[PDB]
Amino acid sequence: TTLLNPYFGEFGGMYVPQILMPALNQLEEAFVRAQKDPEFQAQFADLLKNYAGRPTALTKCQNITAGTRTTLYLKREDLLHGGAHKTNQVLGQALLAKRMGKSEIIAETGAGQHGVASALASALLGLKCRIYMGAKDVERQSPNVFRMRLMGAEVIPVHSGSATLKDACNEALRDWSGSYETAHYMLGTAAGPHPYPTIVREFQRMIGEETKAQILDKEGRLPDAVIACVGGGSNAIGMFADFINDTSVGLIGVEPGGHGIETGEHGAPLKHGRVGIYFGMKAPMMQTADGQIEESYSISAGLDFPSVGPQHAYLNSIGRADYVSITDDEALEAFKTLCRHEGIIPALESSHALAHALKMMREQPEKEQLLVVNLSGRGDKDIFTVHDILKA
Amino acid sequence: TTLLNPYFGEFGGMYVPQILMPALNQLEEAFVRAQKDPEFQAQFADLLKNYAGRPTALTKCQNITAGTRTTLYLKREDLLHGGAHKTNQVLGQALLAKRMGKSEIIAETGAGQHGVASALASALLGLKCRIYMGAKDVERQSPNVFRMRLMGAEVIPVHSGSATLKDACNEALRDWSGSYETAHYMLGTAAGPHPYPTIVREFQRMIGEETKAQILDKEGRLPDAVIACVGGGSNAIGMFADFINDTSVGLIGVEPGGHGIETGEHGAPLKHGRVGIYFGMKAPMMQTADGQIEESYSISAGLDFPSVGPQHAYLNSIGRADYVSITDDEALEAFKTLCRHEGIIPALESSHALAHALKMMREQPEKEQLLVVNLSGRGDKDIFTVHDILKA
Amino acid sequence: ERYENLFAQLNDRREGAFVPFVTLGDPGIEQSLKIIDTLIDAGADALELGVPFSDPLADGPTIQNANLRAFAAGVTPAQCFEMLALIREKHPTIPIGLLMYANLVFNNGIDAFYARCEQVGVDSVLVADVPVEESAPFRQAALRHNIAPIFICPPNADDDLLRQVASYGRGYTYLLSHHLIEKLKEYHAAPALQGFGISSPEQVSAAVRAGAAGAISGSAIVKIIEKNLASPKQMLAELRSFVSAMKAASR
Amino acid sequence: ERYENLFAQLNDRREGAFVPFVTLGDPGIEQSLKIIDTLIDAGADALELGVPFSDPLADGPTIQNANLRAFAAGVTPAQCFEMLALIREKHPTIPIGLLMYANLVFNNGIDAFYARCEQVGVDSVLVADVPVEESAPFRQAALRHNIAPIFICPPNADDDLLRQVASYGRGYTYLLSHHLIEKLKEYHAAPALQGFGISSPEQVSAAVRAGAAGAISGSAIVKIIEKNLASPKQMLAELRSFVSAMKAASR
Ligand SMILES: Cc1ncc(COP(=O)(O)O)c(CN[C@@H](CO)C(=O)O)c1O
Ligand SMILES: Cc1ncc(COP(=O)(O)O)c(CN[C@@H](CO)C(=O)O)c1O
Ligand SMILES: O=C(NCCOP(=O)(O)O)c1ccc(OC(F)(F)F)cc1
Ligand SMILES: O=C(NCCOP(=O)(O)O)c1ccc(OC(F)(F)F)cc1
Ligand code: NA
Ligand code: NA
Repeated sequence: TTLLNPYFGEFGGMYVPQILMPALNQLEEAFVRAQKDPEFQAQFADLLKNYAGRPTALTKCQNITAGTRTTLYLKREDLLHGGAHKTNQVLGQALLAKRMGKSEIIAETGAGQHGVASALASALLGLKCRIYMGAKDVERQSPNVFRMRLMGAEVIPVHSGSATLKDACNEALRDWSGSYETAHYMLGTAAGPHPYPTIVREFQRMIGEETKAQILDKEGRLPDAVIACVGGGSNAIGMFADFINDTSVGLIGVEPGGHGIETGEHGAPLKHGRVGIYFGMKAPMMQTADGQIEESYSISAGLDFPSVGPQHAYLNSIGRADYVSITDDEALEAFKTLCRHEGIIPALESSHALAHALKMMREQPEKEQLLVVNLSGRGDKDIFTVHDILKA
Repeated sequence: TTLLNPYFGEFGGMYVPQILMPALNQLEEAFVRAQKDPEFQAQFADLLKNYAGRPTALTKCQNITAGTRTTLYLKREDLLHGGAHKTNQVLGQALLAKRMGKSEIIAETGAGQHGVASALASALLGLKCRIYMGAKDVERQSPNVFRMRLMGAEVIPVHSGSATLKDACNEALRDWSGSYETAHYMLGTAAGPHPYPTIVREFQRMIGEETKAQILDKEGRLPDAVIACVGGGSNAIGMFADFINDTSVGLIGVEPGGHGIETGEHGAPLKHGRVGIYFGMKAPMMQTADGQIEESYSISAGLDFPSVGPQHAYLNSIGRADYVSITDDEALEAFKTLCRHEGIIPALESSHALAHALKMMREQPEKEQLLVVNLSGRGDKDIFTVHDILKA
Repeated sequence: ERYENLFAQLNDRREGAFVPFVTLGDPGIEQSLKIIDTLIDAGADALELGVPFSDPLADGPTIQNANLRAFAAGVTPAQCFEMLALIREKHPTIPIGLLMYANLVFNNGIDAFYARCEQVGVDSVLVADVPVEESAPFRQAALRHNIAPIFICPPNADDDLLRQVASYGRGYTYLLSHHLIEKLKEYHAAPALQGFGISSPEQVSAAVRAGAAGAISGSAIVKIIEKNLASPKQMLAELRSFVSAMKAASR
Repeated sequence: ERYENLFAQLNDRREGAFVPFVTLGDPGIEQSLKIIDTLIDAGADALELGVPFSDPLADGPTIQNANLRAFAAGVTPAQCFEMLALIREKHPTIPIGLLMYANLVFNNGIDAFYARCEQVGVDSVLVADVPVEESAPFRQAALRHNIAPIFICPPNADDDLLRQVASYGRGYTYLLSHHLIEKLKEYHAAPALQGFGISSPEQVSAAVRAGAAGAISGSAIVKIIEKNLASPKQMLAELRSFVSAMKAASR
């Protein structure tokens, strides 16, 4: 039994070894209590404002939409301390860990952005941070690995399996199964077993709440659509949440199309995968015909989660949200375009969301539409990757 | 003749070839008019808020001051779009360029931070940006050079002289002397010929204005001292400005001590140089006994300007502000300490200011003092440098 | 049915059961089939067999590598079921239990999975990542195909869970490594088999004395396999000596 | 005094003055002294000499390199003054003007600098980065030591500036490369010498026709030096041919 519904339609659940259920139940109870605690909310708000820098700006991008009837705003999570939206929820989860009397933090990371966020939050709040990262990702994310260590976190390479994010996820779970007594597993996306999809959404909900207040102030109306990239689903559900009940507002999630859906080398399980059970949840996933879990390919390291948050799968099924895909090349073009025309270097993850907004504009230039793209992070971290590519 | 005083005591002036005086006079007039134009102020405020992300947070650093009677706040210019305070004034200067009907931008840069700021501002405002950088700096700042090009700016390597910042400064002036008709020289610090020291201060003054409002709101009183690093003097005068008339508030500028003042390898002309005339101004400088201009050495690339803003030299002379120096090693320790205890990666430039605040605290642990350090920028750009060092 | 008969026969002999675990196809189909026959000939009262899975988030390093080795051999679920059919055709009474990960059971349909288990002769299925809270579809499909759904009784459990495991479990209750054993019997739970960390004969005797119907050992078994990869014969020899020792302790 | 006598003598001959510019010590002390003597023997009416400075922000590539070459030779201001003393001791009437950068004049004291100029025999000093607006201390010190302060009359100037340059300048007015020339004469300004970009004899004749007292040429001179670095003799030969040609045009 649980206090909150672990499912979003058929998706979600708590598919973890019996040994980990007490940890999940404890976390859910702590979360529910924290949500009704004015003191907890005050502390969380204080950190978000005075440490992280909230609220983040809502920038109107006038140059890129010239010659069309599209008005585009960018929610600037790239300006948040750390460089990405990941910081919002790690601060909340860190406070939850402390509320439960835990002194250690376990985190998984692929691109390293959530890892850095977990490390900085742990440094600030006096938590012993342990981070698992696929050996293959460690090798290609030396900068982030150093930042994590600089901030006092222990980075542990995972050589098992494909040595990537999914393998790091498994390692985190196996560790937590025998340490939940003193350590909290700070999951980095809106996926995994209940209560994580719910907690991450609630601790990222300020993205959409701020966007709504800001767009009403600037345009006097709600957007026609809000657009966000979808790796695990946290930045997107953070943007979508406050708009779910505003039926006139379209919710568009963008999965990575990699080299193209038809090549099989992509990371779009929601629309091109098959439902399965892994990482503690029932959700669409990248898997073989036999049922073995596969990796998600994308030029962007952050859209590597081989599955997707259960709430996104649910919103898709009932038609509330629409999901599409953007290829490596389309993301690269959007990245270059924003740099040159707005002076903003977007994360390659976020570039997928921008690329789709640009498509909506370009395909129907005379269609009047107010769009908001969630700029989940800055792309200073992708400068080298983009360089190697263009140079090639 | 001029509209405003080109001097701060004996320091300052307009020591440029006769050919460039009309450009300076035009700029001063445009600046004076812009300052009394509500429309210009509204536009500048709009960009600062909705594009750059102002106001920036004022973070209380509780972990680092544990066990002492020092309360330390960090003004978070590291959270500004671009990663440093440089963005504030480039937006203002870019608007000034447009106000004068100029379509091109000329900028000089050493570390590349001002260059990136100039490039992003030019991309946003539709200006053709040309940036001069010492060939030696271009070689060690490949990332920033690529960011500038990604944002559409033309980066021009300067091989003359020592091939560093001072040489880039000369090249910018020689270019502007024959193009001021269509191009504006966006100087990157509070130095150079009048009206630049004044314009840069005024376009950076919001740092101190915000800090005052924020500290009064949080502590109910003004700081005992505000501390900032001094390369050319822009981030420091931006912080100092609004506090100059608050006599109880100490103003402490920190110059780079490099390997130590006694080694001669430093960048502290204000307290260890000799007054001279160069780069259009009369100010203290790094120069040989014969009068040849020398370079400023520091582990931080941003504290490389071989002279210092004339207003700082003046404030020092009358005793309103005090200037000190911090060595490479002291800055490195401060950098590591902030990362590990507050989860913030500071620029190595800013680390000099933090290092002095830490010294003030550590030397007299039981002295009750409220300090504010200007965190001029983030240090993601210095990760590799710090790595190579610690690894060595 | 086979678990029922086994425990009844073991009870009439006042002895516990020793159940070894191994990954199917590790280090290869042929050698695995030989390993399994050796374990049986050595004294194994029952078998727990794992189907290679990409992300065994419930297994330590030893078994993680067993799966790695199995995959290196190209082992697939379909082949595992062919092996199971063969094993049953050779050994008609030994209880055979599978250790599965949820996606392999859910993949082509839960009912279909248990139906396949019944056709090849499997006796029980323990799905590692399916807590009692999410077990409904699984134990229902298991029961419909005469397969015993195995549940894990953790050490950090409580009365509520004990009652659930007792009413939902069949074949045997997987007791993670006394008082719980008594409670299970009080609630008519399936015979308890202690697992996790069992690597010595004394541990097997200890379990039986505590009131458990037997003990399960895997990593200790798998370690023998990995440390004799280059010596197929020696591997079997060592396996026989280990199982015989562990089995002897159950008497 | 020397400029006064020169222009008076050149006026009685209805001819303009040709003034070459070179960097002191470029490419070396010895060769520079020889270059200077060649320029004089070739027809130079006066000389404009630069003192090597670290940051010549008012010079193009050609002269930037002249300074670079001078520094490579270890040339210093003190040595430049020793050279100047020698040059004057050999040539008593030729006007000698210096092209300086403000810090070299300000370094050891402005008054001291002009006093040194007077003692070695210098006739004028043009400080590149000191506009009329900041010139007070400099022209005052110049006048106290009988040194002519040279001012630049830019093409983008106006009446106000013309009046200032006319009243503050001495020796000759440096006219950056007609109407201005007339205004200067109207305001009793020092004879005008056109500079910047003068590299051909026709330009020299053109300047004199416009009403200028002569023309100054530097880069064209320096280019001959840099293109004959490996041929000291040829360098001088070329210099002589160039100066003679440019001088001939002033007649
Ligand atoms: C800027 C940015 N935008 C988007 C995403 C995708 O995740 P989300 O779908 O949870 O929002 C990431 C994820 N990053 C994950 C997966 O690699 C991490 O461990 O750092 C990101 O860093
Ligand atoms: C974060 C940060 N903090 C401090 C400074 C020093 O300059 P300031 O004294 O003008 O404030 C710089 C300067 N950077 C100059 C000089 O190299 C540039 O061209 O980018 C900086 O980038
Ligand atoms: O029996 C199996 N374990 C073999 C491990 O070797 P050993 O340490 O001797 O049991 C075994 C049993 C249950 C299981 O799922 C979960 F972890 F969730 F409980 C995983 C492996
Ligand atoms: O006479 C000198 N110029 C030599 C350059 O060669 P040329 O092009 O032939 O004059 C000369 C004169 C003035 C000067 O300062 C400033 F630029 F500010 F006016 C710099 C060089
Ligand atoms: Na995904
Ligand atoms: Na300096």
